[PDB]
Amino acid sequence: MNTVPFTSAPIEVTIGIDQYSFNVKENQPFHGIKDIPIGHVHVIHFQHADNSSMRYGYWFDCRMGNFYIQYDPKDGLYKMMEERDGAKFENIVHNFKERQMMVSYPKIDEDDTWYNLTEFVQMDKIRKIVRKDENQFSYVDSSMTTVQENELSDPAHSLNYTVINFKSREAIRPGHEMEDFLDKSYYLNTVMLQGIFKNSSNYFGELQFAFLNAMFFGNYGSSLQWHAMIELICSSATVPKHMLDKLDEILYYQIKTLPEQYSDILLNERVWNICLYSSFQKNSLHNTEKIMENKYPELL
Amino acid sequence: GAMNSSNYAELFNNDIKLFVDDTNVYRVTVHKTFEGNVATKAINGCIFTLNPKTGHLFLKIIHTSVWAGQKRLSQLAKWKTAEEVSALVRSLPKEEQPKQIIVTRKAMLDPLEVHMLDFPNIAIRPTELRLPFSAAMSIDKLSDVVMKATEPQMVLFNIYDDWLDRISSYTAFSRLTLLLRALKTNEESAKMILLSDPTITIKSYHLWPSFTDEQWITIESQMRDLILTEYGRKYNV
Ligand SMILES: NC[C@@H]1CCCC[C@H]1CN1CCC[C@@H]1O
Repeated sequence: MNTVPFTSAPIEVTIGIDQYSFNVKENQPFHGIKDIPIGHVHVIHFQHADNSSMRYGYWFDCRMGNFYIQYDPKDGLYKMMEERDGAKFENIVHNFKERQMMVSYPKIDEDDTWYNLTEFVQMDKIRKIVRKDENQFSYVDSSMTTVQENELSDPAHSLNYTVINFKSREAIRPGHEMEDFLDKSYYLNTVMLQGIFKNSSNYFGELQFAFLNAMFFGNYGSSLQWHAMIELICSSATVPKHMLDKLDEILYYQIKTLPEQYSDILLNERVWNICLYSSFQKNSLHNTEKIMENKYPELL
Repeated sequence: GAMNSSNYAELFNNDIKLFVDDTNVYRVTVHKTFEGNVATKAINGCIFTLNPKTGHLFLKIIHTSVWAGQKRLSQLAKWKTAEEVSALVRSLPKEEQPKQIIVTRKAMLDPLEVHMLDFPNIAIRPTELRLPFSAAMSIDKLSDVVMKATEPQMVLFNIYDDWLDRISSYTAFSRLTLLLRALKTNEESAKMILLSDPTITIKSYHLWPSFTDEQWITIESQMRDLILTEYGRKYNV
């Protein structure tokens, strides 16, 4: 199990780790998070007590380095940093554990939630969407815009999701205008899966990463990206059986984990009703449809 | 954005635009079969594509053969319409291509947009106006070329005949809309009005009678009485 120590907690902040969160008061003696499960990506994120605007956080994988948090009072936020001195790090961690000033990643043993939300998410792909190659971890916040949002203004701070557009030459083969627009199987299977993503796992990892950025940071363009990648599958008549089955599991856990009261902004009425009731795959998402109907029957 | 009462004069400026109406593309008669069930028989239709400034009508005849072996014809008709408008634009020299195309039904926006991806600088617009171009098949010559066609065909008509020699496009469009509105509300009356006077003739390549200016004001007046009246007979007022 891995540890992300904090230097200190100078300002009152709500700290999140994956789908857990806890409050830390100004100058409360807090030195980080222990027992973090190896083998998955993680996100540690922040919302200051004084500015509910800007949630922000770091995507990281402990296998790729020793990482810590330190408040920067000039830039006014909690920054992830890498410690290259391996001895200085084990040393810092062991003392803080001994004085028991660390919270424990509170994973229940029955619970596969984080794994099922991050099944296909890799750091290597996260780092291609969030470009900042000098660091092994990736900063996201609420206000970062996507490459496609910047097409319709600082490029170094963009979320480089794969551009999907159903009314584009990429999506529409000359001579198959009606066919390709009403049945996006070409766009899904040939342009995106075979062409851009290479396999369904990379597609699903972007989808899952977009969902989590939407959920944890209220990042609007991530939410747009998640809904588009869902809608492209649901609007394709020809989808590998394995992709559909996994999709149903993927979306089931996303819906299960969404905060009950955030559903009105993160869930697009049109996409979900289309996917679950009108689209080619209206009959292929049994788990997702059952949870949507028993939890958010308003949106339908 | 959308075209409506308020930006109506834009139709008559010098930017080339076309109206597209698809309401007569897919046309059927409904009949009973021997077993007493109901079936449709398609008949020829047409795409109504109109330059409102010049009066140019690029009447594409949709022959019933385009439907053979097709499913979901009402939806196919909208994509077929878009296929043909796109082909028309492509066949046109650059300086003659529209800058805007205004569809009279919102269902045409996505089909036409997709067929015109190759022309990103042509705006595809809807309208809030309830224009009466569906009554184009109540104009005898137009209905006649459509029904007689045995193959796909594009026919040209100036829907304003020679009117622009004497009036502006705004006035010409207003006349046309009033006549079509009349024809749509009561085709029999509308036609009775137009043709009451045997001495007024229709020219070979014209659609409407050769009224003098004074005779147009009477006609226009009588079409207005018609449209008010049929509103009364309909709403009891
Ligand atoms: N309705 C007759 C029109 C003028 C004379 C004969 C052909 C059309 C010409 N239109 C306008 C330019 C593009 C298109 O060819």
